[PDB]
Amino acid sequence: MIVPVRCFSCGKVVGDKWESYLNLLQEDELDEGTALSRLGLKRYCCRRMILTHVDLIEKFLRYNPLEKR
Amino acid sequence: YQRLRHMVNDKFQVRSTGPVNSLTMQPVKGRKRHGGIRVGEMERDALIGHGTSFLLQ
Amino acid sequence: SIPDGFKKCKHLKNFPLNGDNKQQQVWLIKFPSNVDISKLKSLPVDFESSTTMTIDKHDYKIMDDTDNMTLLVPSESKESLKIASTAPLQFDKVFSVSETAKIPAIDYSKVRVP
Amino acid sequence: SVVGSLIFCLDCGDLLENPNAVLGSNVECSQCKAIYPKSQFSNLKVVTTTADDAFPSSLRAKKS
Amino acid sequence: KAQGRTSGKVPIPGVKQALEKKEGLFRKHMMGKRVNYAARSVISPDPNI
Amino acid sequence: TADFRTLERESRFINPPKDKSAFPLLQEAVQPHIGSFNALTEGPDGGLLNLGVKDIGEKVIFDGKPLNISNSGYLGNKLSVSVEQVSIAKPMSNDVERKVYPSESRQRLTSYRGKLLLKLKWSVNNGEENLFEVRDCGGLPVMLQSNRCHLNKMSPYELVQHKEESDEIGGYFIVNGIEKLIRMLIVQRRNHPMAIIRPSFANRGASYSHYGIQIRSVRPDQTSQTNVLHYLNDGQVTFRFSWRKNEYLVPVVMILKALCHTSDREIFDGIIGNDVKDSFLTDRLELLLRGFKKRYPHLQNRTQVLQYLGDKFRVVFQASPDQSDLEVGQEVLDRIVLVHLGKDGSQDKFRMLLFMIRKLYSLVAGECSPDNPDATQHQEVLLGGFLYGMILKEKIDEYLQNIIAQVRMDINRGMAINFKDKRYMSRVLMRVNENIGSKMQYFLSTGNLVSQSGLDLQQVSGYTVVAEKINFYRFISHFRMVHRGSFFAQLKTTTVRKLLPESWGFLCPVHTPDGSPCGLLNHFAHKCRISTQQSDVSRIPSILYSLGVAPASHTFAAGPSLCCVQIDGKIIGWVSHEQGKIIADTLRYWKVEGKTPGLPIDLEIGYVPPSTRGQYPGLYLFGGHSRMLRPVRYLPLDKEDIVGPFEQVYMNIAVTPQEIQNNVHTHVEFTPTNILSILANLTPFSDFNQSPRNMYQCQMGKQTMGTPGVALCHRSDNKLYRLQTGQTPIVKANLYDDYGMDNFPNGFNAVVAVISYTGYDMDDAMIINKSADERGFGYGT
Amino acid sequence: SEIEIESVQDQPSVAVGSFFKGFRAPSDTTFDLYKKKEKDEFVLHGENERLEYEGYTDSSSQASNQYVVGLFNPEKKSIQLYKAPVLVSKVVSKSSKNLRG
Amino acid sequence: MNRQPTLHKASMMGHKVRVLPNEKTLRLHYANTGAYNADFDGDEMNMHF
Amino acid sequence: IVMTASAAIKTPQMTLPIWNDVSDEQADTFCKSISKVLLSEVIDKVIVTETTGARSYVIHMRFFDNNEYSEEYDVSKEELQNVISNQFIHLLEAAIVKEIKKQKRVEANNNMNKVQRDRQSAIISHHRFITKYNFDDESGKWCEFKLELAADTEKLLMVNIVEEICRKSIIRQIPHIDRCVHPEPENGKRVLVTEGVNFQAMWDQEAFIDVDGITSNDVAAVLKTYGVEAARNTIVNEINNVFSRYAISVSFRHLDLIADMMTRQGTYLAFNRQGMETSTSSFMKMSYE
Amino acid sequence: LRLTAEGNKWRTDILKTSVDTGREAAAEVTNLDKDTPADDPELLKRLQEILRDNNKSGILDAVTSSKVNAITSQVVSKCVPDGTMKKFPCNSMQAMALSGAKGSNVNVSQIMCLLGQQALEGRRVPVMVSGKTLPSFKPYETDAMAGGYVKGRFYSGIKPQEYYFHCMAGREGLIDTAVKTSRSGYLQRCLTKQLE
Amino acid sequence: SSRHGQKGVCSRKWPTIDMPFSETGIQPDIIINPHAFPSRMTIGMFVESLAGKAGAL
RNA sequence: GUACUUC
Ligand SMILES: [Zn+2]
Ligand SMILES: [Zn+2]
Repeated sequence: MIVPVRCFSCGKVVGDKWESYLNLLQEDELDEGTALSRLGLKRYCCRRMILTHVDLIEKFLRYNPLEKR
Repeated sequence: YQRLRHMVNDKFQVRSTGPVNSLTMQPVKGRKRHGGIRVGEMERDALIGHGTSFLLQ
Repeated sequence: SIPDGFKKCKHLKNFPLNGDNKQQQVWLIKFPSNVDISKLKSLPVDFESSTTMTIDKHDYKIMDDTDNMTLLVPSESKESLKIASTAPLQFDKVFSVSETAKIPAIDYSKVRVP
Repeated sequence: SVVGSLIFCLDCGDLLENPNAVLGSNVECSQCKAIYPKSQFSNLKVVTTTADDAFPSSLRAKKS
Repeated sequence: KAQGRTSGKVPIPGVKQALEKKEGLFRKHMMGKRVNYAARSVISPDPNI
Repeated sequence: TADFRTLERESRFINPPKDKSAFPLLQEAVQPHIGSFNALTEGPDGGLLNLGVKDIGEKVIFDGKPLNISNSGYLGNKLSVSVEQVSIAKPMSNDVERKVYPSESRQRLTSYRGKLLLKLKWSVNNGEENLFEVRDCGGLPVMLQSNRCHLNKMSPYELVQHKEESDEIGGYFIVNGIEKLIRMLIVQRRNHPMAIIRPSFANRGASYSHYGIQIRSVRPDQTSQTNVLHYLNDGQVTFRFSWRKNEYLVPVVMILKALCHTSDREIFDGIIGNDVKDSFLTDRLELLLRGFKKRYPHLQNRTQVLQYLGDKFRVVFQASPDQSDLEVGQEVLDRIVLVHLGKDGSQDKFRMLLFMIRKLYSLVAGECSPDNPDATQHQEVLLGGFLYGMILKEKIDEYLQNIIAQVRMDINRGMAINFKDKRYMSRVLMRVNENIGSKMQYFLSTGNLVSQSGLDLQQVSGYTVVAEKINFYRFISHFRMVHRGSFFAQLKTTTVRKLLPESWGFLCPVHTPDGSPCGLLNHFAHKCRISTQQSDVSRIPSILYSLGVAPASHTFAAGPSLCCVQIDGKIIGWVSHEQGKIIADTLRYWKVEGKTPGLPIDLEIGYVPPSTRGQYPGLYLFGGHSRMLRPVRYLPLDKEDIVGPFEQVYMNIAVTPQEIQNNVHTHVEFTPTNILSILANLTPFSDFNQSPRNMYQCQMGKQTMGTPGVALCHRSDNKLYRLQTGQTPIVKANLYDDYGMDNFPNGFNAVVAVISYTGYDMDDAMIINKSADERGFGYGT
Repeated sequence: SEIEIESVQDQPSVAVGSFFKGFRAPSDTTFDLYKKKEKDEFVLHGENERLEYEGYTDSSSQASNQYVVGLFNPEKKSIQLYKAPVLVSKVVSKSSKNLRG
Repeated sequence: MNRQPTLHKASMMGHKVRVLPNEKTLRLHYANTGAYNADFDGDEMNMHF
Repeated sequence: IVMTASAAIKTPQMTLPIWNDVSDEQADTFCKSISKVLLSEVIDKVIVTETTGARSYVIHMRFFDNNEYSEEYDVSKEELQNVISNQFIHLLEAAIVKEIKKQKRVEANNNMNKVQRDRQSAIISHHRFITKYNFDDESGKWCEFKLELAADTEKLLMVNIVEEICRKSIIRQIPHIDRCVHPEPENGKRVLVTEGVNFQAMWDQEAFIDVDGITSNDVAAVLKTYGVEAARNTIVNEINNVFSRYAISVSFRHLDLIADMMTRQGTYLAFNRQGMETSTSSFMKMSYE
Repeated sequence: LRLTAEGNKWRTDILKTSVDTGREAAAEVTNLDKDTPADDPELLKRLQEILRDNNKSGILDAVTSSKVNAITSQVVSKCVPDGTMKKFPCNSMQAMALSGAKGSNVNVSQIMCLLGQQALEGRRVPVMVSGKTLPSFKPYETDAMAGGYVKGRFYSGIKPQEYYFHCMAGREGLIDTAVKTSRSGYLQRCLTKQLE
Repeated sequence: SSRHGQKGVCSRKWPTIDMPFSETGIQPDIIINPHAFPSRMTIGMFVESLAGKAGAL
C-alpha cells in the first residue's frame, strides 16, 4: 500500500527512496540491480523493501467521496 | 509469508459465573452469550478412568 | 391426395431390364450433394475398397458393402411402378463414396528441439 | 415372414399370435383378419449358447 | 403415528422424539453437562517448565 | 528471467486504460456466469425465457353457464389464458425513470433487482378474441457485468467513477446488501444413454435385476426430466417417470409405439438384426412382444395406444376437461419421455429410444462395461445462472395455476358475470398474488428452492454460497467451484472422494479442501473454459451425412459392428466402423482448419474403439451447454485446438514436447502447468513439495488476510479483513502477472533462519522478531 | 478398373423403398408417386384390400447425400447414372377413430 | 487439563499452574504434548478448573 | 466380534495341525477331498436347440477331458453320475415348475446299452419331465438328455434357468466348508487352514489331523461344541492376532476382561442394547440406547 | 541434501536396468516369459482381460511392486550412507533422521535417493475403460515408470505424470484420515457403557 | 504460513537483543525448526529460499 | 432449520 519506512529486518529508512527510485527508471533507463546499489541499499534486507513495494495506496485514493467524480 | 484469518483473540473462552439456561438451568451454548466448555461422552468416562470418583460427581 | 403440395408424376422413362437366367445386375452407390452429377465422365471401380478418385476437390474413397431394400421397376407409364423379381429381389453390393480428405502427415522435425 | 421363433405378418406388417395358444391350423391377425397360416410353417428350430462367463473355475483359468 | 403431511420442513416433537435430540437426548444433559469454571484457548510450546 | 515491472503496473494504477480492460483472462474466468445469464436473453428467439414460455402450452377452463341433450352437453364458453412473452429490461428506480447503480445499491442495502414484465395471450372459445394485457411481477435480482446491469459495456476507466473495482469481476447476486453466488453443481451427461450397475434397482422392485440404463434428455429451455429404463428378471423392461411426488412404471410399448406409425417388426429391426445367429435376442424380444399381445390384444395402433395413455394420465397432469385423450396422450409424451428432440421429433425419437433399449441388451449380455456415476466421462457442470432461468420457467406457471384455481373458485360461489369484460379480468387478476420477486429473493436469501413441479436433481438445498471478501484467491475459486452434492455427504462409500485420472486438465487434482469436504468440491483448472451458448449447427448433419454416413432411416442396423455417431440428442446413424477411424481425424482436420464454415472449433468429438469390453462403440459429438473445455496444442498444421471430457479417455496426448513420439501421438499441451488450478499453479516449485502438504496448503492459500479489493469506502459487507504491507513475491509464476494479482497483494517477504536456536519453536511453531512487529510486520485491520 | 458414364438425367422415375425385409408383395394394386417443387423431397401413397401405404423420403436429411442407380451387362461393364429417391415406408392399417367421452 | 478428542486415561490429567503476565496464548511442555497427541498448528485445548 | 452378536462370519477359517507321518504330497488328496466343487466347474460348453413340433428341449452338456476334470478334483464317473440323477434333475424340476407358477401370475452317440436302459428308466421312475438320458461312459466328454413338455409352457428362458442349478447342485458338500487351502508352514508349525467351521465331520479324520490343536475363528461353534471358556481362550487368540498384525503392543489382562465379560452370562454377550437387555440397573439401558 | 558426483552415477546406473523390469513383471504374469515387446497380439489378449476385474490386477501388482520395491531398496542400501556428500554425523538431515529424533529411513529415501511407487491400498494406479492408465502415453500400457512408480526425487524435480500419481496417493491418505477418527469413537462409547 | 504447506503459530516474539546475527549485520525475522523437514518433506521452501536469496541480491 | 469453517 504505502511505502514502509523503518525496514523490518535492518531498520534503515526506506520511505524516502521511492520517488528517487522511480526517477531512476524514468529519466535514467537503469535496470533493477545497479539502481538499488546507486540508491544506497547494500544489504538484501533493505533491497527487498524498495524493490518489492507495490505502491497500492495510489489505487486506494481513486475514490474521493468529498469531490465530484 | 501469508498471514491467516485464524485466532488472534477469536477463541478467548473463560467463564466463572455466567448466565444459565431456563429449560435445563445449565450454561448457555456459545461463548458470545458467555458460554462454557462441555464435557462429552469421550470425557465423562475418561474422568472416571483415573478412578477419581468424586470428580465425576 | 396427400399432401397439399406440388403434383403427381406425369412423365416416365423406359428401363432396359431383361432378367437373364453372364449376369446383368443393378448398381447402387452413395455420393454427397456437392458433386459432379452431370460433368463427371468416368468413375473407376475395383474390388473390395482400396481405390480413389481425381476431381476438383480430390478427396474421395469408394467403399463397398456386402451385407431388405427392394427397387421398383417402372417398365411402363400407367401405374408408374412395378416389382423387381425373377422367381422380391435383393441386392448384393451396396456402395458408398466418402470424402476422405488426405491426412497431412510425417512432420516431427520442427517440434523436436533439445 | 418366418425368422427364428417368430412368424411375422406383412400384409398389414405385424406379428401374429402363437400358432399353439389358439386353435391350430388357423391363426388371425389382431388389426385385420387374414387367412393364416399356410399350414406348412416349420418344425421350430432355435439354438442358444451359454456366455461361458458364469462358470468361475480353476481349470478354465488354467486354459489361459 | 401422525400425518403423512406434505413436506413439513420437519414434524413437531411432542415428548418422546423431543426427549431424544439426536436420538439420545440423555447425552445432551444427563451424560454430559455444560461445565462451569472452564477455559478454552490455543496452546503454545514452552521450555523451562 | 520473469522480469517483474514497477512502472507499467504503476501506470495502470495512475490511470485505468481508456480502451478495453487489460488482463482479459480475469474477465474470462466468470465467462461461465456472465454468459449463462446472458444466454437467456442474447441470441435468437429472444433468449431462453422467450422460447421456454413458448414451450409452456395453452391452458383453458370452463364456466357453468349454458349454451342457449347436446345443448346441455356443452358446459359453456371457455377462458383460454397463456403467456407468450416475458422480458426484463433494466433495473430502474425513481420517484421519466432514472437509473440505479449496484455499488450505490449496496450502501442502499436493498437487493439490486431489475423489473419483470409479462404479456398475457388471453383468448376465448379457441381464440375467438384476444385481450392483450401487460403487467409486472416484482423485481428480479440481477448479477454484475451482465446483459441487464449497467456495468456491461462500461469502460474500465469509468468503472472507478461508479465506486467499484477497476477490475471488477462480477457475476454474483446482491441480496439484502450482502453478496451471494449461486453455487455450481455437477450432473449427468445430457442426451446420452448411460449403462450403470446399481443394486438400488432391486430394493423397490420385485424380481428386478441390478442392471439399469438411464438417459437425461434436455429441452431447448435447458430443463430436464430423467428417462430411466431398468432390466427385469422376468424378461421385460421398465420405464419410469419423474413427477411432483409420483413415479409410474410404464412399459416399453406404451411409451414407444405411441410415438409415431411404428406397429411392425421394425421395433425388433432397430434392435440388433445384422445377424440372427444368437438367440439371446430372440427369447428377449419375443417375451416383450408376447407380453404386449398378452394383457390387451385389442390394442394395436398408434391411436388407441394414445387413448389409453391419455386415459391413465388424465388426472396426473390436470389436462382437463376439453382436452380429449387424443390430446392428453400426446401431452404426456411430448412433455416427459425423451423431451430433448422436441415436437415433431417422433421421427427419430423412437429410433434413439429403441436403440437405448438395444444397449440394455448389450449391457445384460456382458460385453459393455458400465459407466461410473462419479467419473468425469458423462458429468457436466450446471452454470447456476441456468438454474435461475430454470426456476423462472417453473415459477412463471404458479400464478397461472392460481388464476385458473381462482376463476373456478368464483364459479363455485356463482356471481361470475361474462368474462368478456376487461373489468372482470382485472377484478379476478388483482385478487391473486402475482409477485415473483419476493419469491426469487426467497430462493437466494434462504438457499433452498421450494419447487412445486420438482427439478431433476436430487438435493433440494445448498445452492448458493456467501461472499465474505477475505481475499481474491477464494473469489477467483468461488467463481470456479465444482460441488459434487450434499446428497453424497449422506452416502458412505468413498469411491467418489478418490480421484480418477480423467480429471487431467479439467479439475485440479491437488486443489481440494481437507476433512469431510475432501474429494467432493474440487475447483476448475487454470485455462479451462465453459461453453455457455450452443453453436447454431444448421449444417453439421449436412456435412457429416456427406462424409459417408448412412441415413438414419436407411441403416436399420445395430450392434458394435457399426460405428453409431451421436450428435447432441439426435443420431445421424451408423456406418462401417473403419469409416469412423478415418473420420475420427478427418473431422479433426476440418475442425482445426478455418476454411470450413459449418464446423466451429469448439466441437468435441470423442472416438471409441469397439474391442475389449469397451463402452458402446461409435463416435460422440457435443457442444451444447453446461460443458467443460480446455485448449490443446494440435501438431498437424500446428494451432490451438479445444477438447472436452469425452476426449481424453480414448485418444492419447503428451504433456511436454520431449515425450512426443511417432504415429500414435496426435495432441500435446503447450503448457504442462495448466493442469493445476489458480491456487495450485500459483505456489512456486509445486513439483518439489509433498502432495498432502499442497492440499493442506490449498485451504491456507484461499484463507488469507489479503487485500479483498479497493471498494472499502462503498461496500456494506458484515465482516471484512485487510492487510497493508502486502508485498509481491519475487519468485513467482508468470500466471501471477497474467491475472493481475499485483492489484491484490496477499503476502510479504521475511528473512528466514532455519535453526533450533530459539528452543520455543517445537517442530510445528514459528518465531517472529519483536523488532519486525514493532515496525509493522504483517500489520492488518 | 476404369469405366465411363453414358446416361445422366435430372427427372425421377425410379425409386427404392425401405419398409422391412422379405415382403410378400402381391403386386396387383396401383400405387401413387407424389412429387414437390429446396430440392429432392418426394412422398408416396397406396392402398390395398387391408393395407395402406404411407411413406415419405428423409424429411430431415436428404439434401446432403444422394442415390444413383445403374445397370451393367456381360458386354458393357459400364454403369449409367440414374437419380433415385430413397423411399421410407410405414405400412398402416385402419382400426382408428375410437375415443372416450 | 483436557483435550478433544479425548481417547485414553492420559488424555485428561491434572497439571500445576504457573502464570505469566506477558502473552495471550496458553502454554504446554514438549514431553507433555506427546500424551495428548496434539500439535502447535492452531490446536486449541480446554482448561478445566 | 464386539458389537454384531457374532454370527455367520464373512470368512470362516479353521486351522488344522497335521501329524509328523503325513507329508505335503499327501495333503493334496485331503484338500481335493474336502474342497467343495459346484456343478459349474465341470462344464465347458452348453448348446441347446429348443425344437418345437409339443415343446421339446434337448440339452447338450460338453465336458472337459476325462483325465482333466477327474484328476483335478478327484471326482469320477460314479460320483458325477449319481449326483446328476439325485440333485441336478430334481432341482431341474423345482426350478422350472417354480417359473411356471409365476408365469401365470461330431456325432454324439447311438445304440445305448441295456445297463443304461434300466438306468434310464430309473430316472423315469422318480421324474416326469425327462424322456431320454444319455451319457458318455467310456470318455465322459458330454451329457445329452432330452425333455418333452406341453404348449402350456411354450415360452421360457433356457440358459438362465439351468445356470442357477449348475451353481446350486453339489457333488460332495462337507458341512459349512467350501474349500481347504494349505498355507506355507510358519515357525516350523505345519498347519492346514480350511475355509469353514465344522467339528463333527472333522473329528472323524484323526489319522491325519490332531484334534487337540484344531483352532477356529467362529465364536458360536466353539461355544456350542466345546464350551464357554473354550470360546474364551480362542477369541483371546483372535483379538490377539488382529493386534499382533500391526505390531502394536497390549497386555493380555484387558483382553481377558473383554473376553470373560463377552461370555459372562452362559453363552455370549453382544455389548449392544440386545445384549444389555439382560441387566439389573435400568439406567444402563436408558442412558445407552 | 546433496550427494557426491560419484554417488548419482549409481542412481542412474541402477535406474537404467529398471526400464525393462516393468515389462518383465507383466511378462511373468502373462505366461509369456521371454523376448517380445508390446507388439504381439498373443500377449495383447492377456492383460486386456487382467484389467477387467480386481483379483487379476491383485496378482500382478504383488510381483510388480515387490520387484520394483527391491529395485529401489538396493539404491537406498548402496548410495546412503556411502555416496552422500555430507554424511554422519555432520550431515544434519541424515543424522537427525536415523537417530530416531524425527522421521525415519524411509522418509530420507524419498528425498535423498528415490521417492517410491505410488501404491493405493493394496493396489496401484487404476486403468480406464479405454484400457489406458493415463492419456499421457499410448494405449496398451506396459511399464513401471508410467505405471505409477516414480523415477524423480524431491531434490531435482519430478515428471508431471508421477506428480499426478503422487497427488492421487496423497489424497487417499487424507480420505482415510477423515474416516479413521470417525469409526474409532463408536468403539469407545459402545464398549465403555457395558464395561463401566 | 507460506504457500507450500508449513503452518504454525508464533511461540514468542524474540527481541533483536537475543536474535542471532549474520556476518552482514542483519537479524532474521523468523526461525523455522530444521526438525519438521524430515516429515513435512517441504524441500520447496529450501530451493525457493535459494531463488529468493538470489532475487534479493 | 439451511449453508459455511477450525485439528
Ligand atoms: Zn533492510
Ligand atoms: Zn394381419
